[PDB]
Amino acid sequence: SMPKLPENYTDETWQKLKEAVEAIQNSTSIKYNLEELYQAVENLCSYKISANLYKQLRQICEDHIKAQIHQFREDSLDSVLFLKKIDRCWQNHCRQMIMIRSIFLFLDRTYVLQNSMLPSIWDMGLELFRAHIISDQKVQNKTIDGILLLIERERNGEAIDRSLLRSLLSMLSDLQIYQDSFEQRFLEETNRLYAAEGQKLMQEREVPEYLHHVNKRLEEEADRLITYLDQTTQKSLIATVEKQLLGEHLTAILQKGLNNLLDENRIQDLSLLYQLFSRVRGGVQVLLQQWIEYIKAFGSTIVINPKTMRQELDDFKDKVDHIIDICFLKNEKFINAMKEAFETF
Amino acid sequence: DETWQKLKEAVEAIQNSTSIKYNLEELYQAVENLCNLYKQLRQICEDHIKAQIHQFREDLDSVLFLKKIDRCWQNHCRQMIMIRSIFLFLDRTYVLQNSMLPSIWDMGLELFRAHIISDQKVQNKTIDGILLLIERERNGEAIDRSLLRSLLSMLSDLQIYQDSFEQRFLEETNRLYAAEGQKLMQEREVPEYLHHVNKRLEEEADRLITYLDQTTQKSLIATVEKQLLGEHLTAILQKGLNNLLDENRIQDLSLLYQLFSRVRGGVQVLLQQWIEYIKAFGSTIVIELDDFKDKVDHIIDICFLKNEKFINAMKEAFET
Amino acid sequence: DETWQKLKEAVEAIQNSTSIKYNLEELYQAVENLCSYNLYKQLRQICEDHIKAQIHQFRELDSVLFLKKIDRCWQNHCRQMIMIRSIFLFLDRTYVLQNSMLPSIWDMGLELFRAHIISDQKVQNKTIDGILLLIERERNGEAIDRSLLRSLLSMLSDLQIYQDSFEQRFLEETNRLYAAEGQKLMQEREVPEYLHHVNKRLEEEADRLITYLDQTTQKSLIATVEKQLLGEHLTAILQKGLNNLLDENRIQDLSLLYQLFSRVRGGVQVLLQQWIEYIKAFGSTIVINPEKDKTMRQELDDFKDKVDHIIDICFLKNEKFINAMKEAFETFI
Amino acid sequence: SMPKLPENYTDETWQKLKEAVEAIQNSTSIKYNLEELYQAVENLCSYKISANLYKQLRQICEDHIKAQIHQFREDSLDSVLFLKKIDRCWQNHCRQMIMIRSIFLFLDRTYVLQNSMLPSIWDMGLELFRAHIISDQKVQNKTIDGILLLIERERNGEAIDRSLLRSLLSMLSDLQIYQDSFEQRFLEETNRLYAAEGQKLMQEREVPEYLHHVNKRLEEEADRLITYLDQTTQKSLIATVEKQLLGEHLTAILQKGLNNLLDENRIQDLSLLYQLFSRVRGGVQVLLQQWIEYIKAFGSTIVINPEKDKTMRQELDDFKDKVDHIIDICFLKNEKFINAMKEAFETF
Repeated sequence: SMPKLPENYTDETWQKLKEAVEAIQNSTSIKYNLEELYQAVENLCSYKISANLYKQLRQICEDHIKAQIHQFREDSLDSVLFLKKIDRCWQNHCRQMIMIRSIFLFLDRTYVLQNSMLPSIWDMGLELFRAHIISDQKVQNKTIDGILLLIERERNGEAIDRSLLRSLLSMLSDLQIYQDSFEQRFLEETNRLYAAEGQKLMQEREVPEYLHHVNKRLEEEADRLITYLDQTTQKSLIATVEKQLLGEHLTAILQKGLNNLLDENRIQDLSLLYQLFSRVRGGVQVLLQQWIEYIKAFGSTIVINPKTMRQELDDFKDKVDHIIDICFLKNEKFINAMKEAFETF
Repeated sequence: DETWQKLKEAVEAIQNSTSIKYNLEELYQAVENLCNLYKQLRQICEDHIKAQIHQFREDLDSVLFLKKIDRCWQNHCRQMIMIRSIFLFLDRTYVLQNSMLPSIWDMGLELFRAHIISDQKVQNKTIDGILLLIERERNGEAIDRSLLRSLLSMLSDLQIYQDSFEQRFLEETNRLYAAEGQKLMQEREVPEYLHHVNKRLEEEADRLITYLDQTTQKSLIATVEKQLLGEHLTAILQKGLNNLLDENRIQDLSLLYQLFSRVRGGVQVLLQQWIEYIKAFGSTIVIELDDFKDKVDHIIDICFLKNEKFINAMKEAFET
Repeated sequence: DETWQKLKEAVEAIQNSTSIKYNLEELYQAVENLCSYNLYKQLRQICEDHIKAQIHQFRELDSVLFLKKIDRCWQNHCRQMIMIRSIFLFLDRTYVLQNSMLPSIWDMGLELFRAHIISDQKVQNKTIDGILLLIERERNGEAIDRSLLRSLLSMLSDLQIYQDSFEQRFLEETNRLYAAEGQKLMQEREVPEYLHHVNKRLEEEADRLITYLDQTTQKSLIATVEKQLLGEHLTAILQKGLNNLLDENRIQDLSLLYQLFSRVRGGVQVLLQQWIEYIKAFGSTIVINPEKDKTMRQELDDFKDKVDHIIDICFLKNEKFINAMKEAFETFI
Repeated sequence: SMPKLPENYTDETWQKLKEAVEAIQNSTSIKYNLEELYQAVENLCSYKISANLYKQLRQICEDHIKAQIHQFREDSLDSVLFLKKIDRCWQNHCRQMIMIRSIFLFLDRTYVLQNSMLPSIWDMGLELFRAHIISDQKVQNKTIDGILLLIERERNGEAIDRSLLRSLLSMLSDLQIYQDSFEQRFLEETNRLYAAEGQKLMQEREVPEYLHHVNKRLEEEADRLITYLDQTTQKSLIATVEKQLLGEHLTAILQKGLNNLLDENRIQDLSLLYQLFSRVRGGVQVLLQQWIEYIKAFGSTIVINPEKDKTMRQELDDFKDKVDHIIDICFLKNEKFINAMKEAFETF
């Protein structure tokens, strides 16, 4: 049993706001001065029910957003051009919703809706954009497929628009669907790519070149993470790269290349090896075991194929002490390993 | 094996609350030497937690049951904090190596959730008991708020407060206050009803501060507001507003305005009845105007906080 | 030049709440052109110019009318900044897409409002004094605009000066008011009425906290109320009222007493000790000066039943009180 | 008047806990079964005041921590060995406090201290460690100097213990002094190093090699950030590297190398150039302006000074094709460069 709103005729006040919002939506002129609109909002929450004005605004927002779906059926459109079109649609939505939020600030801030479980105006916009644009199965699949394809291209050496990618993945975070839509597939595809890369390059390249490559990839993925992914992806991503390029090959690497690195006294590469293996569960342990093996095999070759035995031992001890000192950072475990291994001969 | 056994015995001692028959240094060393160890620790943790389920089939008085859950929760926490101290090296190297395995502490929570609180019988009995204590409190009984704080806090730590407890809690609150609103609106005059509604809002604020989670705040207060005021706005004004205004009851009018201000449509419905009152009373004088204007100005000023909307309504009404 | 002017005029329209006499597309384009060929500094400056100008109205004044004027100024500021943010969204986002240390447009606005309006010593003091006065009035029974208060305190939080400006003074004033209230009402009122009052105040302050204060104030506020109304009077309360509550079997009040004392350091402990004392004294008076109309056995059973019931309902079956009671009984049974 | 605590004699109950804590502190045996200690804590909060038991525990914690300062006067000790000593001390502290926290869990969780402003047992331990060990001017300066030196060494190509560095910087975060003690100096030092590196390498190396180097450094610093620094350092750090290696040299890079990159058709390098300049305020704008200049200049030569080999229509088509291709691959089809080029073409 409500009161009559002060206005010249029924619905005058709401109409002004309807027209203002449509102007915002079509990017034309707002043909009222702003004070009048702020007042309109204040009157409509004072004499009528706030929850109703919110429903009215939600509806005209929904009508417009629903209408923006159609531009995304124009396939088979170029993948990048599609992603740009989604981004432009996202920017226009955000711009419009921020402006609407300014006009209706009183509604957002109202004491009566303190306790309401109705989303804020901004969040209401996000629900609508999620529900009607990005949740559509065809649009989502094409958007996510395009994002993943850009990352794949970059990992293969191509130049892409990282800025476009940042903007899209950031949209996915604002819509709270980054984890669901994008992240699991991204980690799946990263797992598949680096599993295959690990196995392929471990045949094609010698250990020193492989380790240099693994280091580059870890630095690259850090840079991807900093530049356009969400921080919540960091542990998973690095763990995946570490696992596929190092974890799966720890023993193979050592078997193929450790003897050569140690025989040939390759200090820089030995340092790198130790840094990389330090990143993975079991790494230093597996290294330490093969180190014991190398050291034991050398003593057997001294006693069997000796010009002087003491001198040959001293030379080896010096070389190996030095490697422990610089490449393995003075790690006591390697010193002990070595002393135990020496007692074998 | 010798080394692992020491840690196995240590952990069992922690689990049975008996003596740790090694000096701590020796244990720290044992952990450092052994760095599978995580899986071994997980397993002996799981074995013990699984074994704690059986005490909850002995059903038993609701409060005694909740205390038994709380004790089990405290012992679990205590034990896991202590295990975590001994195995700190394992936690930190797992953290220094990027592992996707949960920390020791979190591993404990998954096990407690999975084996104790997730069980349908235990969960239903725990949540039923919590809800019963709140209901009893709302009825004027004294309960152990401390027990309640501790159990709800457990539900937050296990990350199941929203799922298990909160929806049922809001359901039960909705039911209780729906029925209270209808009952007391018949039994009590408006002044006494409004005083009561104010008490309930203050009480529920207190429950919230003292033992519930902040994420329950909006929902809870909105429910109390909706059921005690929102559903009765028009009936309250019809039953009591003419008397409050005729009799110049300023304190009650202030309270009315404060309460109605909290609820959708409240001030609006009040505003409309205000216009009605002024038109009717003003019509009876014209069929003295200064005395009425003074009375009315004073109510606007004190009870309605100088609200411009009521000043305008009144000026328009006087032009009748 | 030409292009910047359009944006300067638009922003001035927003600031004076008049009409924006360009269509929005043209403005969005103007912002995009100006970044595609200092603009942030220019926008900061025209924002600052306007906000600076809003100080003058606060040199005039009734406390509530002053606070309303501050609130209006805050709402307009927010409204204007949100709208400016819409037009210049491209600038915000390509600052965010470029790693910049410059605050967002929105945050830039908050720095300016803090610096020019609320940070002024006279305006801040008058604002804080008014806020404190409204809370004091409310605590004294007066009806105030909670909505105004919520809005102003929430402004203080957005400007990140709630802890500095308001909260310490608020806790000081609360401490003072409840210290004096505790001492005054402990003289004026019997224990049952005092406890009922303390409970009301705790419920009230919970409500103030929920309704308009920041959650960070919760622990401090409730501890202060607890300390001044209960902590400072635990012994005096028991001395003045515990014998009457127990003699007269006042179960509701005993329940409340236990609930309240449970909230405070030393509370249950001091209660427990006086409980032991009561039982020893009362028990001794049964065995020494028995009532003629009961048998000795009946009198002792009656007392045991009364006491068991109090433990059970008022003290929540607390084992410590059961033990204290059994021990105490052996002093006479 | 407080009640009498159930115990055989005054202070029996507290003594058990005092001995328990000392055992924890010296890493020896806890000579009571744990149940008895848990009970002791509960009794002391039930019959006596919680706040007092907390003060007592704080004091015996403080006494021990204060005593751990002296090992850090053994200078002039090797920087790494010092840092390892600080880390060991930090681990022991943490270990001891977690275990003390287990015994006194009831005290931490008590309802009466809900409203207390007293820090949790754990946080109490952090205040004490901060106040007595890491806050000491000599210890802090040596700790921070050593951390900064390890980073500097890493940037210069040496292998360091990143794990040690992660653990120490993480301690600094737990003690809430990462921003104060470390971060401002770290950004100062990073600013100084890369300002110098930018100026030095921009003389020593041609543009292609410089850009490749800058790219490496940005990838490296990302890796440092991920591996041992706090995330709150990310924006500042990258901005600094970007500013000193690219921002300060945008014009110089283009003036030294852009004509060559374009004349010689160096597509890979042009792609990298665009990616790097895209990271910096003004980057693409400055690149766009020089692009216009190149196209006007080269086009003006393609009409005033013809080649004998082709008609000049062919020479223009060859140039258009080259330039379209660069826009397409190096500049990612950027409309701004298409327009710039069309405008520039209308000049000749």
